[PDB]
Amino acid sequence: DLSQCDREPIHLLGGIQSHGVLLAFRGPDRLLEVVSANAQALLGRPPETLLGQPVGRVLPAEVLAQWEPLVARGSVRVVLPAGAYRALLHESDGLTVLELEPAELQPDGTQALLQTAADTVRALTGFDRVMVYRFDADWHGEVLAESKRGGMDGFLGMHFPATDIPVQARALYTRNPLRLIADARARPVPLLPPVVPALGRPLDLSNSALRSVSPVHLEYLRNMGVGASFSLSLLKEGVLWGLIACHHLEPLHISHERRRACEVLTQLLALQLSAEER
Amino acid sequence: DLSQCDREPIHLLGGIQSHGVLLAFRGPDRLLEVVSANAQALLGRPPETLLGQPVGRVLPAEVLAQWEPLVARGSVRVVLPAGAYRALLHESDGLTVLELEPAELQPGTQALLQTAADTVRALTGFDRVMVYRFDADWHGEVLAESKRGGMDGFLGMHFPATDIPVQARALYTRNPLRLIADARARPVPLLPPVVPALGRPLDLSNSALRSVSPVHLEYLRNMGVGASFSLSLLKEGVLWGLIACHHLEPLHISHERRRACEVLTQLLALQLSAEER
Amino acid sequence: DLSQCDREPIHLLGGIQSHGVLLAFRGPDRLLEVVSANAQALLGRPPETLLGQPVGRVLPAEVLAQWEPLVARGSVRVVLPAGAYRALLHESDGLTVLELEPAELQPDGTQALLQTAADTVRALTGFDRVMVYRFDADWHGEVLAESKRGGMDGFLGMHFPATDIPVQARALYTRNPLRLIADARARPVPLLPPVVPALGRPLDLSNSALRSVSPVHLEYLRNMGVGASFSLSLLKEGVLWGLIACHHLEPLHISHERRRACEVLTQLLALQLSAEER
Amino acid sequence: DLSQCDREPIHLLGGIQSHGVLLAFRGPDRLLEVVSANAQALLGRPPETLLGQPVGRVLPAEVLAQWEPLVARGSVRVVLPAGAYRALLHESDGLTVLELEPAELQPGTQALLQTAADTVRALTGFDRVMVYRFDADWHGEVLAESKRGGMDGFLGMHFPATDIPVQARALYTRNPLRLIADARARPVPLLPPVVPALGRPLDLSNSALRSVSPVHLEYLRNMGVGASFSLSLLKEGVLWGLIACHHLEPLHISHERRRACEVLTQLLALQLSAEER
Ligand SMILES: *C/C=C1/C(=C/C2=NC(=C\c3[nH]c(/C=C4\NC(=O)C(C=C)=C4C)c(C)c3CCC(=O)O)/C(CCC(=O)O)=C2C)NC(=O)[C@H]1C
Ligand SMILES: *C/C=C1/C(=C/C2=NC(=C\c3[nH]c(/C=C4\NC(=O)C(C=C)=C4C)c(C)c3CCC(=O)O)/C(CCC(=O)O)=C2C)NC(=O)[C@H]1C
Ligand SMILES: *C/C=C1/C(=C/C2=NC(=C\c3[nH]c(/C=C4\NC(=O)C(C=C)=C4C)c(C)c3CCC(=O)O)/C(CCC(=O)O)=C2C)NC(=O)[C@H]1C
Ligand SMILES: *C/C=C1/C(=C/C2=NC(=C\c3[nH]c(/C=C4\NC(=O)C(C=C)=C4C)c(C)c3CCC(=O)O)/C(CCC(=O)O)=C2C)NC(=O)[C@H]1C
Repeated sequence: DLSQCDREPIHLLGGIQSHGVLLAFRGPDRLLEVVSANAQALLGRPPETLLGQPVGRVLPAEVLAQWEPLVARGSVRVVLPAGAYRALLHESDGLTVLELEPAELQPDGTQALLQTAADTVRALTGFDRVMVYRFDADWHGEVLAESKRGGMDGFLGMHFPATDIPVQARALYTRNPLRLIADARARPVPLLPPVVPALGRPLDLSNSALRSVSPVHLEYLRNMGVGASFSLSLLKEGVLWGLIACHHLEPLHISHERRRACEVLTQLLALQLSAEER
Repeated sequence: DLSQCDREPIHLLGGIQSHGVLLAFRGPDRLLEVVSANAQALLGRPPETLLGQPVGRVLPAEVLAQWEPLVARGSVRVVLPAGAYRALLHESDGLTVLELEPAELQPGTQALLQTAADTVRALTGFDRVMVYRFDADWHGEVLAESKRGGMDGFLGMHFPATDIPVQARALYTRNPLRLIADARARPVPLLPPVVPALGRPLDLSNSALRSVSPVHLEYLRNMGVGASFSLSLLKEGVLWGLIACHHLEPLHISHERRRACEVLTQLLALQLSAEER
Repeated sequence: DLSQCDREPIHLLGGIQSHGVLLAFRGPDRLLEVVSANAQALLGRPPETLLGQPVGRVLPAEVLAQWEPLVARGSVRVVLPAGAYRALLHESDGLTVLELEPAELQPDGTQALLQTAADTVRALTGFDRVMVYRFDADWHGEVLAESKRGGMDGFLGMHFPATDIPVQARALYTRNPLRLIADARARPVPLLPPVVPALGRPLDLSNSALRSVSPVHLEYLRNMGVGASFSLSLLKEGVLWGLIACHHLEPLHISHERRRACEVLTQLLALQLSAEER
Repeated sequence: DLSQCDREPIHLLGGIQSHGVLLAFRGPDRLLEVVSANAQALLGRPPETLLGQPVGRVLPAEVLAQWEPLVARGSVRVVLPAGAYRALLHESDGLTVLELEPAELQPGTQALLQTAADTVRALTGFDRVMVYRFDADWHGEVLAESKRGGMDGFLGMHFPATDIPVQARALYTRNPLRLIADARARPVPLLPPVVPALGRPLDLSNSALRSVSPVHLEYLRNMGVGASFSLSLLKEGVLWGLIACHHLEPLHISHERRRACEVLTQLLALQLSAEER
């Protein structure tokens, strides 16, 4: 292994991916306590200025409009002057975290089972390459199926993720079905303040959609020429069983409809993997 | 996974330990969706009856009294006709989960972990306290021991090697304190067996009363262990080790000394990291 | 104040507590220059006889055995015919001071932080009462937390040590983390000779474990019915910040393991008090 | 404490005054653990290089020559190629600390303190000498003054009241003599910034070269003070007062007259106590 990074607190890196914006706030006043340093391009004020403020005079008016279904359902589509956005709400460290990400406009045998899953996910995402790993007893990911376009750069990248995926990464994969790295060549954006005063550490990004990625893994994607990477967790009876990894040589937006279909497919596959016995 | 029992979804077992009571509810009406089957002795109605009801007409009034700091602080002590209780609130699967547990009434590196072992044994009063440090294969190595004179579980410095599954280590990372009040007690099922909105049992990752894997409960019984109380040692937010306390019978620890136990794990986490930078 | 005693040279009283024995010696011959008047019960010769002698024919053979780790580490446990003892070595006035004290046998918010410290120390010592003082800008100790057994003689002794703890006492508390008065009803033992010839004054007992206590404070403990008193200095960034005072109505040996855990706790607390800013 | 600067750990500032050099080492190998950053001009190697080395191959040979009386007497004069030096040895934090400072070459109660003031001004040659007596609130009261004709720091009988912090008075109690050679000079940092074995800087309570609190150094500069030389007046081992000498520029005092200064403080301590018993 590489113990120097297999103890990496990947939930505490204090950064997001640059295509979105993250805000966090506590209390009934809804006072901003965390804000990504890139937030001015979307919110019209400098981040150090927005700290301390209630969200009512911080969020764009289009978001505050949909605030009720946003709390109810945890997500809502909104149309900002900057374009279409997805808003996503979850709870963490006692803070309510708000993530804004660009969206399209809305105006007017077991190997055989996993092979069809591979082909199905590649059809839904359009990504060049899709790989399905199954974890063995040593938690090595075994390449079990591949779907790919004809004539490929990333050849047969059938190498196992061996003494590989650290426990903290597998724990996040268990708690989140979908993980998107929009562009491995893009730069992470730091969260402000660097440590949350109430916590003595950075905000926990375990369930954050925009969570920046361990540099060691981002470098592994870049060496492969991978731009976008989109991953689906395969659970069996609530336990991590495998991983579907989609790699595309450049950014390629997937869109919410086909992302949601991807997650439903992981739920359908979990049923099929468990019910095969009982 | 890591064998016949290391694939166990220990967060989804659907039970609590029998010394406490758990309720869960969604929505602004606060409609009961989850209830432990033992709840009648504390709430005065059958659980199958309390399902569907708002909490305002479900919880005892002493609890609803302190409901503001209970939501505010996440915990509050209350005095019920049955005696003193701790109420504990967290969110899970979109439900807000309330746990009621009885309480008393209210009117070098090896050397550092050696003192930690002696400090925890004095705070808990438990017969034996062990400090494990996890190596690179996530095997726990016994690094310090504090224990009373003349022991039944004498010198247990046998390592937990191909042992503590990832799901257990993940919960040790997310919760600083874990208490098994009595390994001879029986788990109490949560009702309904699967949450209708979820298709599975309520996720008990952050539950104080979460029941115990039958295989580990059986291993505790074989040792003559009654109570088991664990403190997670984190370094820079990553699981580093475990302080495991074993007692031959039940022994209440009490909130003051639990809270002192948790502060010590925070103090120790500073010392393990700041030792470098 | 009481200026008649707030200039008391409490480091120069020339006495020890009666439960231990103190020896001091200079030079490469290691010639006894200071000896407590109670030393015969442990060493088998009269103190005036042991003066001038090298330690090789003065110390018990069990102590001279462990002399190497005693110098190396500053402390060592030894088993004498009289029972188990702790030996403690430090330097003072150019003399090397040796203190022997009985030991058990070894054969086969900020207020919330200080409240847990109070409860933790009471658990480690077993003393009836534990009080935590924090010093304000006038160096008054403010009672900030209390841990105590149910149903108490020393009620709520929440009175501040006000125009109180003299500067010389606070200086010794800064230089020593742990201070034990084994029994406030016991009698101090004089050091011989009454003044050290080389110095023109008594041996400086600033860092002595057995140092006898100012009579005015010993009388204050007795009036409270206090037998044992065990104190821990709280430092922040090397400066005296507060004091944890343990009082027990009778003698109660604490034992080295739990004393050492007590001192580590004061070091851990000092980190938490300083790092809270930087 | 006693304000924004009266909590200052003046024994832990991690610097020395730039006119001298400090080394510290532990163990029987005499391994360098502390070294002032200015040490190369005197020892001929970079400080970061000398760390880890035994002193026998670190100190100049003239110093190791006199090493027996240096350990014996605690001080010895040596003649280096750079000129005459004083070597000074004491123990602190388990380290033995060696300080090198340049030296010249060697081939009623008010009335008593008035003569003491005139005696110290003649011994030091400094422009102004003040005698403070501490009252019961540990405020220093000006009790006698000796000074040259026509003064810049004319008649400074303003009291140091809510002033001299406890940490400064504790060091005045433990050291009879304190010299600030030049308040316009710059402190030299000790390397490494914290002692690895200690988690903090070396304790400089008994160091001759110990640097000065920035706030007090700035107050000296505002007065046009270059050199400052202090004598502690003890009565029965307790701090009683201070003789403070101020000079508008650096002025070496020389060991003979420093030693005479210290003997006078001992003679005065006899007279202040024996006046009763
Ligand atoms: C230092 C820790 C390591 C590590 C971290 C890591 N891997 C993740 C997902 C993942 N990694 C791989 C394969 C590799 N990643 C590497 O860095 C290397 C070698 C240098 C390899 C061979 C795979 C196949 C996967 C599954 C996802 C995929 O694209 O296939 C993650 C989580 C990333 C995230 O989404 O946040 C982390 C943190 N991987 C290691 O091998 C070691 C070096
Ligand atoms: C089937 C899975 C296994 C398993 C589950 C498990 N262990 C936990 C804590 C823990 N276990 C041990 C040691 C053992 N437990 C066993 O069942 C056996 C062998 C039969 C051994 C040797 C230790 C030392 C620890 C640390 C805690 C302690 O008391 O010392 C837990 C979490 C329990 C909880 O709090 O919920 C689980 C789920 N342990 C395994 O070894 C395999 C069998
Ligand atoms: C004449 C000097 C005084 C003095 C000396 C003193 N106090 C010490 C510790 C300590 N004292 C108190 C409280 C009191 N001590 C008293 O004598 C009186 C009044 C008569 C009071 C109110 C406290 C709270 C503490 C902290 C320790 C504790 O048990 O709480 C010491 C050092 C003793 C030692 O360990 O050597 C000295 C020398 N205290 C004064 O108030 C004045 C009278
Ligand atoms: C922030 C802490 C303070 C402080 C520290 C201090 N004083 C020392 C000796 C000393 N100071 C004074 C008078 C002053 N020093 C000041 O900074 C100020 C105001 C800005 C005043 C009025 C005197 C008279 C003395 C006695 C020595 C002398 O030269 O007269 C020392 C020790 C210096 C040393 O040798 O290391 C310290 C650390 N003094 C304070 O008044 C407050 C501000």
